[PDB]
Amino acid sequence: VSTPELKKYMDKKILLNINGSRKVAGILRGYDIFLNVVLDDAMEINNHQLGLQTVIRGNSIISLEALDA
Amino acid sequence: NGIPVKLLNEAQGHIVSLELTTGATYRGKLVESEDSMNVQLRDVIATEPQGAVTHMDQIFVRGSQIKFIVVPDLLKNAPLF
Amino acid sequence: MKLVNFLKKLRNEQVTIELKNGTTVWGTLQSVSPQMNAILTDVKLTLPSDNIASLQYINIRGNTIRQIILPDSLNLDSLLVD
Amino acid sequence: VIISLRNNHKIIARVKAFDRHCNMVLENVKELWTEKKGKNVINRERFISKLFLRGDSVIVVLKTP
Amino acid sequence: MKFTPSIVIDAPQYYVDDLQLETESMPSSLKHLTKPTHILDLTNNDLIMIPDLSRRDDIHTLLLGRNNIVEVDVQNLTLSNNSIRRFEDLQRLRRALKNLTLIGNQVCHLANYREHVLRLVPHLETLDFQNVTAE
Amino acid sequence: EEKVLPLTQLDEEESTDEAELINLVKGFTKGGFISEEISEGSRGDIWSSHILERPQQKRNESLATLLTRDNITIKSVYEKYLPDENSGKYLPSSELPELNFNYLASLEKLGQY
Amino acid sequence: VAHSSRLANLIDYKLRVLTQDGRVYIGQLMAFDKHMNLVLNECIEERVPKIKVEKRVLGLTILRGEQILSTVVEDKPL
Amino acid sequence: PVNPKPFLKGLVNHRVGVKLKSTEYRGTLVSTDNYFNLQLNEAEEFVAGVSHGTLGEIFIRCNNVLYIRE
Amino acid sequence: MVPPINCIFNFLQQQTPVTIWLFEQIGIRIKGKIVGFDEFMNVVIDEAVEIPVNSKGTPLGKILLKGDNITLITS
Amino acid sequence: TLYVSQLNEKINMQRLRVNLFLLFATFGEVVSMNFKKQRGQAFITMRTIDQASLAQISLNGERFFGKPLKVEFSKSETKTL
RNA sequence: ACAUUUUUUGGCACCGCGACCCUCGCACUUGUGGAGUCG
Repeated sequence: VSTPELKKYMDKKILLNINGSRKVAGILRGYDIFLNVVLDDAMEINNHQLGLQTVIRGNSIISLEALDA
Repeated sequence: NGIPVKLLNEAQGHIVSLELTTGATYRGKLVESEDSMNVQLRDVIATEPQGAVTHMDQIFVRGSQIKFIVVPDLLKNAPLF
Repeated sequence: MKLVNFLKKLRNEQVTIELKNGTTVWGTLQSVSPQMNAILTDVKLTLPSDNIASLQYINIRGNTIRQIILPDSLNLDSLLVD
Repeated sequence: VIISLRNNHKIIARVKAFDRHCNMVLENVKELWTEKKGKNVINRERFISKLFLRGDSVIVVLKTP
Repeated sequence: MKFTPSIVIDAPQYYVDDLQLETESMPSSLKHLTKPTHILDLTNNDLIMIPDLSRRDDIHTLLLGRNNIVEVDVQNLTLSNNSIRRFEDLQRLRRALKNLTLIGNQVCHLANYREHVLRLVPHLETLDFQNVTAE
Repeated sequence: EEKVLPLTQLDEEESTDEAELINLVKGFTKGGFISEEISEGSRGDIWSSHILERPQQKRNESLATLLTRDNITIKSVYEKYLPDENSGKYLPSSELPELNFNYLASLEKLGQY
Repeated sequence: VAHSSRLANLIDYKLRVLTQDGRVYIGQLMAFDKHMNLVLNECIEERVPKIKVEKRVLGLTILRGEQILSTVVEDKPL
Repeated sequence: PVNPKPFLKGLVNHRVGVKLKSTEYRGTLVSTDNYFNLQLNEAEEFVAGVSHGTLGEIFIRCNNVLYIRE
Repeated sequence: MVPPINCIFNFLQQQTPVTIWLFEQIGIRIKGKIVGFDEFMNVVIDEAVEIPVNSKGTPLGKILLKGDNITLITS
Repeated sequence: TLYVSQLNEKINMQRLRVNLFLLFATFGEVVSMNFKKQRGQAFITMRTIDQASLAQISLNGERFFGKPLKVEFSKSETKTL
């Protein structure tokens, strides 16, 4: 029901720890009540970027640990 | 509404511990919690399932992937229940 | 329509229950929730090639219970009536 | 009718009940699996008189005429 | 003051500094605890023999201070200030046990008491609050 | 009896010894009834023997055990009381199933319908 | 243990608790949920590595019901 | 313009194949619903691209599905 | 803020190279062009291509990949 | 509460506390950190005051894990008390 | 009172143990000396 308060993390680069012991990086552009994430693109953790912007599904997110403070 | 949720909310401010499905325990000041246990935490250490530990700043965790949360024992006293 | 109702109607039955992790559970169903959370009494947990562990009271969760093995004698049509 | 299941159980049985979740009350029940710790090859099956079933288990039901 | 079911049911129950029950001449009727305790405190009682227990799978700590234990019929066993007098009376502990305390028992002053315990109860790692060492 | 209950939670000959030792008396008869019900062979008759070590209902259990031994059970029924309806039930079991067993009960009953 | 109807009626009893990962949480149920989440008063996680019981005292714990398998009664109140 | 549900509707009485959470399938689609549970005829079980058996008339549960294809 | 639904819509409008990751499945990915949109994450994606991940290329037709097993999008 | 110092700081914290509990249970129903500041020390809290006094007199200089422990009454009252 | 992402329609299944040495300190605890060897 309530919105995930990620307005602190808006327009900052975040380590999206994602399903299956994987990772994603990138600057936060948006989100919704299901915790889907819209982010301006970055690499999959040696390293290799795919995409210009990226959208991560809600279910898939383990964590979204902030790279910037 | 859920009393565990309420408890979690109350624990805001306090240093909660927090393990996930992965089995990666965290400890930190609980910044914010929601009805779905969508926890944020500050000044947080992060243990790997195998053993090794890593310091980190402001972790967010989605309650779906959370397993169990340890709250400080002062909250036992009052006045939610 | 609802199997939940049927489950509810099944009371005081000494039954085996099978879980998603394969644990065989011999006990008397004292009650079941609307969401299939089984509440047993006189319970007996055995695995599917190792020794047994008995317990007085077990509240098993609805998501875990794969198959509840029903009793020997049971009138099903009657049960299925609203 | 036969049912395929998440845990490798071919449930050959007579259907009694049916709902939104695809939970089923079953009579004349005959499951088929294989208790086997590798390398080994065994094919096992047991009769059960009456049996309730949960729906998340069900992958694909089928009807052999 | 028999150790009875009624006695156990009104006994202080708490989480210690493990689940512990706060507790007599003879140890009996433990069935009523229902195997729900990690620790049982039997200090300051008049028990003569450490015996009479039902099957208790939980029970990991037994504090039996200041009783009259003279014979023995589990990870920690504290028997301080009791009546065990002969090295051979400690033999039944070989069948259990990592923390053992037998201080203030006459048996303590017997020649070779420490080495005897170490060889006959090798599973003990700490004896009388001192590390069992290799030497 | 609570120790017998905890021991029951813990729960064959030695176990039978522990149970018989565990068996106020009405609860023990209820336990023997629990044994007669749970066993529903010869071991149940042994439970009846332990029950003897512990009456018309016991005779009914003896009927469930079903021939001279049954006559011995009838002798136990005679031991149970000098005489009122339960004795008539004993004569009834005697008549329903040894013609002398029925004729004797008919004689004691004799002691227009 | 007593012969209860529901979980709610047996509040504050010392509880064994199993979870999908195989750990065993033991402690007094302070509060229940619509989704079977449990508050435990004095919680001890007991785990078994692939041998013998490893033990950890936690404290006051909110425990999510998703991960909960089944609950058993360890002892009476107090 | 083409959403999924309408596509699904269109594809009734036509060949389809389904992967699972894994084994491939192959059969003619009978009907579908909002939850994306399936009912097929002439079902063939492609065990990683190997038609192990031909079952015929089947009903696939939605949550085990991975994707639909012609 | 840019919502996910909005992003999806934009992608659809565009018709661009989309590379989807599978939930709880590392080794495989999908690569195609978004055609459909749903209330949930489910979409239809014509001219799709299955990819084995670098720890080549494989043939694949038109597909709807179900919303529950999606992970990543990019377009 | 009694304050103990001169303790062998090589014992792991949970083992130290459990032996401390065991040893001191003989006098009545019964805090230790390994920080630089607090290592080799412990505060043992008893329900009864007579128990604390008896413990102090009887275990003064008791060899524990190799060293003679030094016991004293704590400076302040324990939060729990 | 009801199944399509956060709970119950599941992604299931096939620091410690030997050695050495540092610290004598009045607390409320993720954890706690350091060098070196073993796992």
